[PDB]
Amino acid sequence: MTEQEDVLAKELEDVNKWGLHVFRIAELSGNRPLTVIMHTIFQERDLLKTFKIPVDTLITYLMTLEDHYHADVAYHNNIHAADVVQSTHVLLSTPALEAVFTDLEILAAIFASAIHDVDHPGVSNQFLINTNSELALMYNDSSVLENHHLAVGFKLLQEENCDIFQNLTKKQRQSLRKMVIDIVLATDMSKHMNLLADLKTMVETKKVTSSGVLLLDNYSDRIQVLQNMVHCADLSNPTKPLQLYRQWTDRIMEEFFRQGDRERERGMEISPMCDKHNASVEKSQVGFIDYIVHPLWETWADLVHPDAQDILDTLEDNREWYQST
Amino acid sequence: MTEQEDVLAKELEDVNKWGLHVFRIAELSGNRPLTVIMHTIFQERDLLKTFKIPVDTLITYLMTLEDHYHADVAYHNNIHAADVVQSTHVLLSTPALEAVFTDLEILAAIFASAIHDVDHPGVSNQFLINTNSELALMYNDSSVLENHHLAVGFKLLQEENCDIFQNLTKKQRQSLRKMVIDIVLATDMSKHMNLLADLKTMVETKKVTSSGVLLLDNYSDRIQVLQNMVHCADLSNPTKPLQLYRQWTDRIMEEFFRQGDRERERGMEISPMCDKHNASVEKSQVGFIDYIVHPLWETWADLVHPDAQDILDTLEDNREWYQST
Ligand SMILES: COc1ccc(Cc2nccc3cc(OC)c(OC)cc23)cc1OC
Ligand SMILES: COc1ccc(Cc2nccc3cc(OC)c(OC)cc23)cc1OC
Ligand SMILES: [Mg+2]
Ligand SMILES: [Mg+2]
Ligand SMILES: [Zn+2]
Ligand SMILES: [Zn+2]
Repeated sequence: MTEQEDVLAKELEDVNKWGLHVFRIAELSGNRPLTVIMHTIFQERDLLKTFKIPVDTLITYLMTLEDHYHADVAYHNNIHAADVVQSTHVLLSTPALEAVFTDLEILAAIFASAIHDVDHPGVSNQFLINTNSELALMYNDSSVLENHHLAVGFKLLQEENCDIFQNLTKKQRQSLRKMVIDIVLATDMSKHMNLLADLKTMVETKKVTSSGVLLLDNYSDRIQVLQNMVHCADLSNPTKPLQLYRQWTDRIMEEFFRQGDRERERGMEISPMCDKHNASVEKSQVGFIDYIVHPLWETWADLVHPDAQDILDTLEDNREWYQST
Repeated sequence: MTEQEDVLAKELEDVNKWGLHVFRIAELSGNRPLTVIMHTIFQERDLLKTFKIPVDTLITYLMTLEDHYHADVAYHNNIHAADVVQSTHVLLSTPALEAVFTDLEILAAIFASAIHDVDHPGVSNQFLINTNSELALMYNDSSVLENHHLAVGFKLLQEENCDIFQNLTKKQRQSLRKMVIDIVLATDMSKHMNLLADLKTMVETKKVTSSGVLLLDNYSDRIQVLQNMVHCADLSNPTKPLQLYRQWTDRIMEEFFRQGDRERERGMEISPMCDKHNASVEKSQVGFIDYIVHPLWETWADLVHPDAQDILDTLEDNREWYQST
């Protein structure tokens, strides 16, 4: 009813490609991008049958997960969530990683992406520490939000008909949890430097087949790749078509400025990039690429050579655009 | 009223010596050893005046802290708490560490010792993980209890007239919290191997004055010593006079067997040393000394040479006693 009419279905076909219009999907789905993109990817990778997950349990979980993301939060919301999911899903399919990961590992990274920012208040760990918040007390000033994201994402499974893992062996369920925790905790931005250093080391001693597919025998190497993958997905805004990048930039500044406002009314030191009266959005983005995003993606490109070549070029293009204006 | 009459005051004079009868103090204080030993040490080190802490706030906090330890728990209770406090307090006074630590650092280690096991349910992290408990969900299967001890110990400050840190500069309060967190998290037994390795390295590159006092210029080295100190205090039962050691052994077995019971009724793999039908208390203690306690204390003795010589001899004596019976 008909084919050109349900535009949602039509847009959901670009799910396998880097540059999917996630905002369009957000709008057409009724501010429910995370649910529809998850279910598409789950069907696309057959995961419902592979792990005997009923569809009406999957739906019920995703609905509640999506609810527990905050709609009124500019950047760290359900859209960004769906963005990172979809981005992970694409990176899971680059040539150099074919058949490398098991269904369970794949499942872990997607689920990890799905929950990785849930219940985000729209302020940084440091703000939660400095304001002596409930959560920073709860988690002793270390990976405060990342810990809370995992707690929320996992607890929601206990909700009325929400256990998407119900029909898994304890061995699987325990392995999955181990992996999901390891990934989400790596999304903490204060770990970025170690992750990158670790990823650089892995590039030097990488093992590839005649085809050019990566050899990762041990869990230790595999989980590290997944950690970096979702971290890259988390920092992928500047690698998307400029049209999307600029909207992601608008949302991150609106959220940053909201924090800096609260920091101002409390008489605290205003956090970098949070002062709207000392703003330089464009120069900030150039810096963000030059010291965070580009060094990361260049190292990711080395690992999957040369699958991330288009991604890397787009980045250096967008870098030049923000340098120009 | 009189001097030989208040036996509590008389026993509280042995506070500065290794081998204080903590059980006697527990009984004479009305099952309130932690409060009375803390207040003695605080007065002994003048800390109330040095940090402008009012006495009736100190009392009110210690009362509530002591309450939040579980009396019905055989080993991980308020007595063990007071034991570890008192043991830390003694180790803080060995020749080789004179004037090494600041009042704030000293305060941190004692407070750390005081709270390090609060609200302990009497089961291990692993049990809390394997039973999918609230806390393991809350803290994502890593340092579960240690995290919870810190949370509880710190939250109780917010209670009606309990803020013992009220009259501290933000700079101090923030430094203290940083230190207290670092210490308590090191009490996690799964970290033992790293702590020991780290301590061994520190022994090799140790710097001492002509007097024979340790030189620790940076925070990095200082906090590491405090971490090991409280960890040693936590594993000091076998270094005490046999009279006390054997009671600590009775309490740890009663608690272990209570867990193994619960594990049995749930149909789980019974944890090492928790099966009362496959028990070998004496042989277990010999092993505990040979692979955990002695390797740790030998390394601690090297660091403070030769201050821990009596401690080390007593250990090897008690080792021989459990080997004999
Ligand atoms: C490790 O370095 C950082 C990493 C992340 C941030 C904050 C942040 N988090 C997630 C997505 C972001 C996305 C951004 O641009 C779209 C951005 O602009 C600088 C900051 C972002 C700040 C950082 O400090 C410069
Ligand atoms: C790192 O190794 C361990 C450390 C601690 C434990 C459990 C434990 N915790 C605190 C105090 C203890 C005190 C004990 O003896 C009094 C004891 O007996 C083996 C076990 C104890 C078990 C361990 O496994 C063998
Ligand atoms: Mg995050
Ligand atoms: Mg403990
Ligand atoms: Zn994110
Ligand atoms: Zn303890």
